[PDB]
Amino acid sequence: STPITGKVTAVIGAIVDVHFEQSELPAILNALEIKTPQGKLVLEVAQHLGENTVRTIAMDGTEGLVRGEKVLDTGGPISVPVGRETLGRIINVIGEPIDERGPIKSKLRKPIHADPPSFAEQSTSAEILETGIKVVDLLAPYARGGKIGLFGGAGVGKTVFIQELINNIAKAHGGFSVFTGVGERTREGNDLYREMKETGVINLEGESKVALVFGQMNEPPGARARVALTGLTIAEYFRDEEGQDVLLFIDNIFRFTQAGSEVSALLGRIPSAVGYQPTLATDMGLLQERITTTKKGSVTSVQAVYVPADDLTDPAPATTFAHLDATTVLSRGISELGIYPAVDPLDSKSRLLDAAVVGQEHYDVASKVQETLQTYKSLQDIIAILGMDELSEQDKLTVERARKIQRFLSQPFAVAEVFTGIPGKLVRLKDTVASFKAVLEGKYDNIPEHAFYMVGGIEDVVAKAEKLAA
Amino acid sequence: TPITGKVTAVIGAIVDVHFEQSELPAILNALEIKTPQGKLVLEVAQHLGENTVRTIAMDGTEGLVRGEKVLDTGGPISVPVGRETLGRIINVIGEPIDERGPIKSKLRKPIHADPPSFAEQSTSAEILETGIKVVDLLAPYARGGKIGLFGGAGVGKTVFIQELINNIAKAHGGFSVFTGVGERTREGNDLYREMKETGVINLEGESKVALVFGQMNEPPGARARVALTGLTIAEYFRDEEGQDVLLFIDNIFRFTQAGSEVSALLGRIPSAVGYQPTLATDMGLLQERITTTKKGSVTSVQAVYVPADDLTDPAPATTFAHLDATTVLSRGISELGIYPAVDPLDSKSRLLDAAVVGQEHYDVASKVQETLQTYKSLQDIIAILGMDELSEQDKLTVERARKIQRFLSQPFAVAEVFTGIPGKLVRLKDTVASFKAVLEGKYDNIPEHAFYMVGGIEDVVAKAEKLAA
Amino acid sequence: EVSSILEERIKGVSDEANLNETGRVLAVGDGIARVFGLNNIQAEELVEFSSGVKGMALNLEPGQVGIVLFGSDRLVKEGELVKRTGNIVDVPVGPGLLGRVVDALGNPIDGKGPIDAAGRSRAQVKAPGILPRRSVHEPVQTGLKAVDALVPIGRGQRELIIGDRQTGKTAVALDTILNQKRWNNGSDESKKLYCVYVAVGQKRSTVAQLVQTLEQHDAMKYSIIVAATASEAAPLQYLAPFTAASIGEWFRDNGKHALIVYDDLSKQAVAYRQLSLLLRRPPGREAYPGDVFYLHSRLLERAAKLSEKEGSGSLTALPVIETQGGDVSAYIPTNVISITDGQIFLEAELFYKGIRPAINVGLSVSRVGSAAQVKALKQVAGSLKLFLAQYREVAAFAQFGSDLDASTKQTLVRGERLTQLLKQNQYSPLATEEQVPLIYAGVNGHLDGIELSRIGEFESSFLSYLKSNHNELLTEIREKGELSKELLASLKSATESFVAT
Amino acid sequence: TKAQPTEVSSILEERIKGVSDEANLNETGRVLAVGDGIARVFGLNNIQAEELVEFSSGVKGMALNLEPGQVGIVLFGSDRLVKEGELVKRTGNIVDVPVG
Amino acid sequence: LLERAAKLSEKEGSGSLTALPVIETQGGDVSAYIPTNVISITDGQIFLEAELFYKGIRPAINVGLSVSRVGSAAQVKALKQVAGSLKLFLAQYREVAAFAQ
Amino acid sequence: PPPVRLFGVEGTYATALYQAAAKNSSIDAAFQSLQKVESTVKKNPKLGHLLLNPALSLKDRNSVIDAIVETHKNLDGYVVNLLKVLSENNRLGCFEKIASDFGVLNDAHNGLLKGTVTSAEPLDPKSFKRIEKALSASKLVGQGKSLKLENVVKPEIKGGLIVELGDKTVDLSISTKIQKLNKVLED
Amino acid sequence: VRYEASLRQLEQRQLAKSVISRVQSELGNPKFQEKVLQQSISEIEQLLSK
Repeated sequence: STPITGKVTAVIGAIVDVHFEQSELPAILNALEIKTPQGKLVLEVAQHLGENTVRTIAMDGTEGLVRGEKVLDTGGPISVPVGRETLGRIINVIGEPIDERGPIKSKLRKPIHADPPSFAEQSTSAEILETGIKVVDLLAPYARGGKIGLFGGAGVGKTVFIQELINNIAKAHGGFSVFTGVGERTREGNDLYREMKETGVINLEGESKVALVFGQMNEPPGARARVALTGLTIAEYFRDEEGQDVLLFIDNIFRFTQAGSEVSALLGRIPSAVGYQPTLATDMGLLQERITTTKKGSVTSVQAVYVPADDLTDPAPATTFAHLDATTVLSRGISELGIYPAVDPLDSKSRLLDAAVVGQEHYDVASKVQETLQTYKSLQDIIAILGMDELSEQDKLTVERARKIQRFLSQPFAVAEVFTGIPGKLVRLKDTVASFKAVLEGKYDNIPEHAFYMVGGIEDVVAKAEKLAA
Repeated sequence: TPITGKVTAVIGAIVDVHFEQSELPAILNALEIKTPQGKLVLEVAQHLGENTVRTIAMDGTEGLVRGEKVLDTGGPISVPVGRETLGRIINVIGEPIDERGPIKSKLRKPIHADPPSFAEQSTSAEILETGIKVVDLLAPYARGGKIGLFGGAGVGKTVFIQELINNIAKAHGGFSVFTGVGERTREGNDLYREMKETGVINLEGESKVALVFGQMNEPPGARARVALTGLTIAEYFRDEEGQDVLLFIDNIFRFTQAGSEVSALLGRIPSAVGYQPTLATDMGLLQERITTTKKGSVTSVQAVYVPADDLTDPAPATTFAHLDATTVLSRGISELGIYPAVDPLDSKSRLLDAAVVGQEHYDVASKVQETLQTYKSLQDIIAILGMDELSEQDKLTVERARKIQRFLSQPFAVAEVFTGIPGKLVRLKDTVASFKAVLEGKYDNIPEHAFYMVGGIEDVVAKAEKLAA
Repeated sequence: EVSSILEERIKGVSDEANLNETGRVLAVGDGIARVFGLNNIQAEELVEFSSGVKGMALNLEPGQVGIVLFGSDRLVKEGELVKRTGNIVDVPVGPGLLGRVVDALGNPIDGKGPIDAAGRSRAQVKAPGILPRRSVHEPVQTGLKAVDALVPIGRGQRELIIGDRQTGKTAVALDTILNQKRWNNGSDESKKLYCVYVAVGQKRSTVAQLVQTLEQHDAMKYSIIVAATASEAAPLQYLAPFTAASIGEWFRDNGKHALIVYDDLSKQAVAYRQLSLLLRRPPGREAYPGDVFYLHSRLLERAAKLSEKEGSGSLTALPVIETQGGDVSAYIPTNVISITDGQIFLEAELFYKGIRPAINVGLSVSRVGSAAQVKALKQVAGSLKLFLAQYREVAAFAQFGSDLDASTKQTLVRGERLTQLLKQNQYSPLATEEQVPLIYAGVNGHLDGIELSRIGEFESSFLSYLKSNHNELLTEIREKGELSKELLASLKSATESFVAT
Repeated sequence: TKAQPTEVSSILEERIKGVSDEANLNETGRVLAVGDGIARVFGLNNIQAEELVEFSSGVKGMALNLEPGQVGIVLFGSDRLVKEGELVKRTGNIVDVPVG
Repeated sequence: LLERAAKLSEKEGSGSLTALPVIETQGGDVSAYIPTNVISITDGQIFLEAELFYKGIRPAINVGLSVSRVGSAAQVKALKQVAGSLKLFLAQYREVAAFAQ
Repeated sequence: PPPVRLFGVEGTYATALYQAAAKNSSIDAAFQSLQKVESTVKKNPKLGHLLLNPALSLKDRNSVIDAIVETHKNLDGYVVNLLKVLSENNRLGCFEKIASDFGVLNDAHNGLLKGTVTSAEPLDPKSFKRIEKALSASKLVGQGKSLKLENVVKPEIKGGLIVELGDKTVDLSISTKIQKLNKVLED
Repeated sequence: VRYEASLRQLEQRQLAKSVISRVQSELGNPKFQEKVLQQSISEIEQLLSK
């Protein structure tokens, strides 16, 4: 209903309580505005405390707030703007441009809260998406209508991996995208914004094919949580009202988990296991189900995930591991060994791997590859203790193919012309299947291990062999 | 009227008063209930409002009638200090428990002091000799230094401090301090007697040692302000006089322990493990009231009691930052039979560098640290495989490390009884040599068992002849 | 006169006008209070105690407003009035804090010359946007060969130095400030560094040697030290990073460049623990309150690189975490790690192995990439990383008297010689022109002929020989920071010439 | 002295006005305060433990805690549309599912 | 409790109260909180091994963890003279029987 | 409705009491009567100092309540029912409390702005009239609100005086200045 | 030398107590009554100025 005036009673930090007029209250999830020195503070009603006093979360700083300061009721939820003018704007939690290219101008706006789509709509993935990187393609493909999850450790080149995807998958596959950054850092904001300017995907002459929602970790915990909602709501607008296909991207979604744990304690919620939120289960489930393919568009999320202190059975990574269709793990070790992709080729499971969906050849090759690496790792104890020359002829051949597969999993990346300097080359899904098969068969065990390093398909590997020879 | 009150509560040994007028009390003041059992001393530490203080109790609260009268002294707890204050034992309530009669009062000063300034600093830059080999080589003392001691107080940690008292205090410090929080009362009588025997305390007149012990009989709050009392005696020597100071402490972990005990009652919410939520600030105040000034340098030797031998707990841990040097003592080296029980890979000093103790001292010490650590890595392989199933270079290192390790034991004058081997001290200057020689293979001919319980470098050689015959 | 100065004090007490609020003190102790009254208060504001204590106010409640005392509680007493300044907490920033030690309020505590102020600044200053941000620019070196090659830092970037207490933690940081000498002296004010060092929970004797050491090397003509010792009040210890940040921001704002060292954030959390538990905020894991992350996260992002319309300004930050117990799976380490670009893990064992100050090269990463270092120095260290990884794997095989082969023992020897070369020295940083030769030498296998003991003997002599003849090569590496075809051939011939001894 | 969660200012002025209770608390309930999906009702005096309740919002609950000053309903659904001062009918049927 | 037990002087009549505080260990325990609290108060330990007692050696004392630091006269002279430096000797013996194989 | 929310716990009652009594326009009556029935509990020196704090059941206390309203019939119907509410929850120690708050609420309605003008020593009566005049003239009391001056003697105020009312204060004491000075002495 | 510099500080504390002393004197006399009157009339003057 119509505006109300409440006067603040306690500022403790992010939680700020208001004491509205009797017999007349704003509802749960409404938006209250308090005019503040630096923007307009929007308060999300998240509890009622009884006696006509609410308890709300700030989304802008809690510096210099008077307790007794008039609080207008807009009369509703937090509503950001959605549209085709969302493309190229840099949007933030309270829903306004911070790049000053003008507000998103549309007849339609939407609330940040929404209910996950109904069962009748739901659609499953069955097509196999092509990434254009050899490790991803053979041993863990993507599924278009996927909720891929980029779990990874420290020093893996997190930004690097995801930046490669945008170079390849994004231009090739139609539809718009929304790139949403949850608790990002100012190094990463500039580097991501710069990389998409190079590729002509951000047009400051045109409209962009991507939209951005950059909320940084220098904003209150409250805000960091609900930035995620703003970016998802735009993807919903693309999928439904325009009908568009979305290759959604979120970064880093451990940051959502961490943020959520913070406002939990403050709101009165008692601490649960390993210092994370109790309401873990339910916030993630609501977030994830919204991300799906319907009877309109098709949304394929690729979500960065950070595995604290390289343990992924810790309650934030491990819960998320289930909710994400197509997991990968990037690991400290493989980066150091000199191989970029940093992705572990062994721990990386998709929701579709079967032979009557990926294809019969694709399945039989990848069934071999997994076995070859798993043998070498098993053999490591024998090699380590007793000696390496006391292993059998079959074991040495398996070890030699395994080293070759490990260094024929090196692909260069265009966004690693910094990190490395060797420029990225795209290779097809089909081509990868074929290229990998030749190696197992033993027809290319004449090629040096290093003549498999950062090249394309088979053609480049044979040529590169000749090159080291010279 | 005088600020009188009534006893609203007696929750633990943390008594609560309620003043019957609205006249202003103040914090770090003292209040006295005249009880039929001696006197009772209380100290205001919080004001909770509605004319109700909450008080630390320095004396036993047993047998306490509630609604029984209090009076406000009007000011802080005041010790008596002096220069002839020496040769008596002082408790937190001012009195003697050694019964040598009234102390010389000249200046009586608050046990609560405002920490001196950063503009007055006379940092340690002159070395001191301890006369232990392990100590001199790896982590030598300094004058103004703050040394720490880790371990139990029954496994040889206490025996360690006795040696230190025997060497450092009979030939340095003109007026010297011993302060003991939760100090074992009969053992306290032993320290007093040994001090008398070596003629350091002569009656209750001029003496170059004073002592403060607050027994572990006393309830946790009383123990907490022992520490403070002792430091006030240390500061008079620091300020007025220019004469040499010392401090010996057994244990300031017991100050920390006492804080955890009081914490619940006062009105604080305990942080994890059990240690106070006010640990950094409370720790901070005593250790900035042990600090070098241009009014005099203050060499300190401190002891920390380690509960369950976990050093990873915040009370032992937060000390190191406030330290210059350590010589950590542990149960493991105690089992191995190495007395002193000091870890040789767990010692550190701020006097360790290649121009403070000079290049040669350093070079020797570095090599010793590499050798023992190499041996420590190879514990698995040696026991599970062998030493001939290990490379010839690492075997040399390993063979060397058993000799250097064994040599580190120094039978003491206060463990001479137990061992049956008369007490030893190995010089700083000798030490550099002793260890340097073994490193060059100049003494890797003679038994590991000859390196067990010897004094200097010549004795290692000489016992080799004793055991062989 | 003593009398003349007394006369002034007396004339400077008396008189004052209306008070926005009043309230009478009730609960108070530990240097934390709550007063009853006080209804024109807003967050972060300062209220003047009539004790003569100043305390800002951090918990607002419609009962008793919770004001954090900067003083003692022995002068606060139950019944007194407190009067609101009407002005939020601020620190003098100017050209006059440099060459001085200052406490967290920003006075000298060493009684050096006057604080010249050009302005006042605020504790919370919202961290830059992405529009005025710019790409990484200007290599910052510490003068430690492993740090520079492998985990190279840039100015406007964060990499976290983590590891167990007093394993050389202080020497790491002191080496960094010392290498900024080459630049401080050399022209261009946006190449000069004015470093701001922050000390939380540290004892005075340590700070007082430390400053002495900087004066000896003539680095205390730009060093500013912000201090809040362990004894001094818990709100000043929490407040200490955020006002140090502002002494840095002035440098970033003017276009000038600077480096801010935050040692340690971990004791800062304990001062804040005390504060938070007595204003009744409920804690999460290990009694650290859930808004701890929020503290470090806002802070570190105020050092970040700016654009050319703002003068190419960068404040750079180097946070320091001393782990109180060891383990980096602890709460405080997970929270700083997420915010920062790097780890520069230091190790206890490696201290004893003879690397002092000791750095582990494998639990340290830089996601900042290789172009935050000298261009010349990237090229030479190009396979330095790769060689080291290869060593680590082969060494693991080597244990247990395992049968070795000729292929592997090339690697193992190769790796052994490099580590001995690398080993740091206490309190001595080095200049990049003379780091570029040694790494080259190691990489092209001219150091893989030379015996382990004589790694050092070669290192000293090789550098020495170059000063006499090849002073042209050093000059070019300094001047162009990139390496020419012609310049490499000569450098390569120079190495081939000296190999024995 | 002690603080009840039934010390609510609308509720108190009604008792002061010489109005008695137990006419709008029979089965009949009114939400006092709703937070975290945990509406707390004053009323429900004929309710069965574990019995199903329907709010005015369109939301369903069950009543795990019956405490004298308030009833801690656990909401099955939305928190968004539920607010203070809404009627909560008593189904008169304990939590049940079709079987067949 | 413990400081109520202790030898006294002539004044109080020379009387003593001998106290052996007896701790219930789960196969030896002295690296946990409860034992360590008793150790810092006591003058020493009488550590006796589980394995040895059980395999019918009584007494069965490990003297790497058995110390007392006031015990310099607290034995009849007869049992000190004959038992001359045997306490050093069996603290060489464990070390000898480790590497004698 | 309440006009403003004042007081913490046991003010929820006082709030509620004013808003019930507000609908008739007789709070002044209610409150006066409450002073007179509260005082006759006090002039019950046994069981009216010895039954403020819980000591007997809800029911005996309730019957103590019934007996208090049968002996004093003027109390107003809001305050005869408020007592019932307090007795059933079984409290009487924070009985003076609701009473005190209810007075502040009432005197905001009367438009009195109660004030203490503490001094070091009792001032003259002329000094009083002049403070009342001046304080009206000063913009701290805009007018519309009728100031009262209450003299207090506090020898803890060492010299000077403090004028206090509402949220507006002028501290023109000597005592504070001495405290500030004593700290400042360095030379 | 130490003591000599200590004596410079000491004279300042000797005069510091004259200030404390002088307060007891001010408040011992009915200058305590007369200046309290002065404080009431300053407040009046101040009250016209706000």
